[PDB]
Amino acid sequence: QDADKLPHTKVTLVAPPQVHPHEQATKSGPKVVEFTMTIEEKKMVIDDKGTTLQAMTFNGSMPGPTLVVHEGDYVQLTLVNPATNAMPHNVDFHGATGALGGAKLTNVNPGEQATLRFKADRSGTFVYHAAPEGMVPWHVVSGMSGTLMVLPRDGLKDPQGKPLHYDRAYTIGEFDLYIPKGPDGKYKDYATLAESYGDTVQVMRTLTPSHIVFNGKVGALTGANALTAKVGETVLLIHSQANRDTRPHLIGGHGDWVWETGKFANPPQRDLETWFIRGGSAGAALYTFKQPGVYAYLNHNLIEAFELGAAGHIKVEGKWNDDLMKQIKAPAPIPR
Amino acid sequence: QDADKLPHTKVTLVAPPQVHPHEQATKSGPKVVEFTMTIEEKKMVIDDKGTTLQAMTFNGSMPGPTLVVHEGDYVQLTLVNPATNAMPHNVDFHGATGALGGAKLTNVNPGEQATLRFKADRSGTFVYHAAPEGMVPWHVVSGMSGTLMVLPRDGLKDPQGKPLHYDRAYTIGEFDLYIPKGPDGKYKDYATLAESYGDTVQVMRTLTPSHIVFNGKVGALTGANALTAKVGETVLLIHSQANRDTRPHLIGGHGDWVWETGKFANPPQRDLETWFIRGGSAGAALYTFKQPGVYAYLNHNLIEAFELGAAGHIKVEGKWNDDLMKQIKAPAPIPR
Amino acid sequence: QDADKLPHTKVTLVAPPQVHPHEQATKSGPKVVEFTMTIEEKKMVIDDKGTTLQAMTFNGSMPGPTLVVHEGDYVQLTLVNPATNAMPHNVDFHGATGALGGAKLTNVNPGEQATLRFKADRSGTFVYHAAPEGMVPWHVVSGMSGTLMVLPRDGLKDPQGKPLHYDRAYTIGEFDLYIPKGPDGKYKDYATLAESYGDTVQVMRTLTPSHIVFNGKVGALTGANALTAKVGETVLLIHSQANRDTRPHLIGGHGDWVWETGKFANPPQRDLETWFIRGGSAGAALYTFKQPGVYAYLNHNLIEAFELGAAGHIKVEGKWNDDLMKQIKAPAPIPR
Ligand SMILES: [Zn+2]
Ligand SMILES: [Zn+2]
Ligand SMILES: [Zn+2]
Ligand SMILES: [Zn+2]
Ligand SMILES: [Zn+2]
Ligand SMILES: [Zn+2]
Ligand SMILES: [Zn+2]
Ligand SMILES: [Zn+2]
Ligand SMILES: [Zn+2]
Repeated sequence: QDADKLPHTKVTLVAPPQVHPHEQATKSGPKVVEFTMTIEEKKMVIDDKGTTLQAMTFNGSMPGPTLVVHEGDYVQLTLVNPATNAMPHNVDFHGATGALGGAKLTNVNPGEQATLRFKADRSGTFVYHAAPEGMVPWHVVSGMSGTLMVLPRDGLKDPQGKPLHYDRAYTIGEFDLYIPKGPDGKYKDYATLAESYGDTVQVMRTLTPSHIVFNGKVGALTGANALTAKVGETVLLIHSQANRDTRPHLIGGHGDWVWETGKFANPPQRDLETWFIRGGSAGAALYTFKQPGVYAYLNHNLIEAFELGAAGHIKVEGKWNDDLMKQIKAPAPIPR
Repeated sequence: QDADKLPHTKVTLVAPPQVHPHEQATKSGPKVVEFTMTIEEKKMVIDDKGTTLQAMTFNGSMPGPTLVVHEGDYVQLTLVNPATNAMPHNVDFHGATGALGGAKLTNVNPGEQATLRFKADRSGTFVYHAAPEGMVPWHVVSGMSGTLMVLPRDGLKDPQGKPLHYDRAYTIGEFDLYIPKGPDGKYKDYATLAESYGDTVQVMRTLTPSHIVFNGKVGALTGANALTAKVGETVLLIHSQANRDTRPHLIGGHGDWVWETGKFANPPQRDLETWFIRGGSAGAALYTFKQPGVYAYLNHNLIEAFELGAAGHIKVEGKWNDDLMKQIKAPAPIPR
Repeated sequence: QDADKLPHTKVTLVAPPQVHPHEQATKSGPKVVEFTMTIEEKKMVIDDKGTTLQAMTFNGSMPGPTLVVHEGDYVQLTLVNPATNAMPHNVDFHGATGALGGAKLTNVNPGEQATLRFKADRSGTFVYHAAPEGMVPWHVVSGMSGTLMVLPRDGLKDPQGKPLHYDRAYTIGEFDLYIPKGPDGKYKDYATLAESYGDTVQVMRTLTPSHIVFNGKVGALTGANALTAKVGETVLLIHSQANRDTRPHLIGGHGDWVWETGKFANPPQRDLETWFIRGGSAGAALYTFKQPGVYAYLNHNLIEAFELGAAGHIKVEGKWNDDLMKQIKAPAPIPR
């Protein structure tokens, strides 16, 4: 079909880690699916000792919201760069074909907006990210990425073609941050975004992040903001990393079905302990909970997880199953 | 089946790089398979210039021993933390479901033991490692990991379902070490384990290991301690890395059949030159030797292998095959 | 067949990024395919601010040329080390079986040559690299690697066994470089190759490259030296990394069919955004261009690409397709 002859629909985005309401399998034919995002540059507190980032975001969040369409839909995005921002921006969709992912067609200075349409002709989770000429890595590592999910029109399938469902989807964006320090050994705090640029590029070139965070801060997905589920529920965990490799793992769980390269026309792998998201990609895992409790979902470079920030929690309600795991003898003195 | 109604069997563990005797395909029904491991904290010499590590081990070795069961068995582990140790420990099995892999059910202070049972309901090689609250990466990088192998009850299979066998299994645990240096540029030697903690965490956060070793020391699997095989024999090479990515390679060989993500319900890949073990996982490769000689088995970041320690040897007996490789002209002067 | 009873053919190599003329599917039976390469040590300018590398090359280029054979052929290489070089060299073929990949049979001092034959019995892209005893990583990171491609005799196939073709092949070798700096913060320039050794090894052990380049220099595959193609053409992109992981990506394109582990008896994955080449391997991707313009082909650690050098261009001729991507509204003032 010709996109100019198709019906249009408008989607209201939601903030991560939620994903906007959508169908899995659908009876709908292809549509032009309209979205809007507004860029917001802002200073953000990223850890528990007051460190700040001169951040750059789509729609005020790290990651930007997840956009969901079905294969054969057209994505039509209006990208807005308000006059209160300092820098030019654009967007590169890995799900799109041509013009550097759309980056060449979406160059917006502060005070400007643009609208891009592209055919979502390949199923999968795909990164989108800013890519302004001459300062591409800086905008990405400062927060400008998220995920486009293009579902098969018949929903997700296992390697034999059997249907797979999820009850809840969550989106996790992992961000390798490069916060400079001064000669006093303290992280720098900058009054403006432009002031932070040359110091940050120097840290970037060391390839050693100061922090690695989920969803914008150490501990973002913990406490009141933990992910939630129940025994018997199947969750889809979408994981994006626009710049650097990561290795997701659910402590005390598994990836039941995982597309680590994130492309749903390929058969998934089952029973994974840890999977691998290549820098510059998004992947997806399904898991059905069988035990209650508080799980950790983390990057299994455990230094990156526990020392630098790349870890969250999932609080799961339900009945403990002693067939799967039982404490036979609690900790007690060693017999002599 | 209900584990409380099943027969029990006890396994005697052996030290790496060997793997305790086991069946591949079996006619046995499911069992409760009992194991015991005793934690040993100890100072270890890890290189040829006298550098020491304040190490932490399962059963006195790096890696801990490999535990082998079949899918549908229950693993029942007694974990002992003698009063001669300084730190609390526990164990997280990636092969297990619930309670942070069993970590929440196995918290043993010095002087204590505990017994955990879990269903091994997924086939594959899976990491196990210590994970005490608040100091998880330190115990892992100090030596506390090994592998659980859960074999399919019908043995290993290729992508078309044809049977695959091994004649010998070897287990290789690769350890990224973070040994601090003092202001004199020498590696530090500590009188106690606790003394080493804060200096080590600082090195860990740089994400740059001082050493990367197989099986506890530079050169551990060389000389008298080389792996061995013969032409015509098929070996299974189990490779674990609980914290950091690695890329195994057999110089002058291949991975005939490789499960790089380590999960036997997925079809393996064939003819690999180099495979990839995600940090936080164990994988497995089969190879049938066709040429005699001394092979190297290494991490193919060659700096990590040759400069930092991530390399071993395999000495293979048998008849040279000129059909596979022949020296046509030995080194000699260039003609003019 | 017995190689001594087969017909011989001689191939004239070409310089990267081209690949010598070859058939995909062939009616030919197996042959002994003869090649010659001459080692050249030379100082090379690797960036736009005059930094030099004391380099080591096969046939004067980084990477060495790509050698193409079909499965069941024998590769017969004459390796020449002229008396104008300073160091001993050899070659390790990951496509070969035995004698450390051929390294033990090809030890050539300056003034010597040797000839090696091996059976190419496994299909795929395979790294070859120098591996002289005691200085293996130094020769590799200084430039001594390239690719052997062993095509299936029936050409490339998709996961269902349907034929796949390419119209043009390009070879990209990615090199992590370790250029020392002096106490003045400037990169060192050395008068001889041997002078550079101890300083370079120290940088290598930090695991942080100073530069990461395609094909021997920052910008090597840009400007007049950009790759080229047309809409409707299918290209094969061969990517080698002998020492360190990389994550190839085509901006505004995809990997239509990708063998990321590089072994053609395994089914490829489709629709990839970014793929993963393990250090010590070569992989291959097919893409059919659908839009004209200048694409970037890069390592999607964007710091590694844009700050350190791991990026090239592909200039593609043809007709823009608004069905795939259209600018609906060009950048303009935000409405109030
Ligand atoms: Zn319309
Ligand atoms: Zn459900
Ligand atoms: Zn990108
Ligand atoms: Zn019992
Ligand atoms: Zn055998
Ligand atoms: Zn773990
Ligand atoms: Zn002949
Ligand atoms: Zn064509
Ligand atoms: Zn090699």
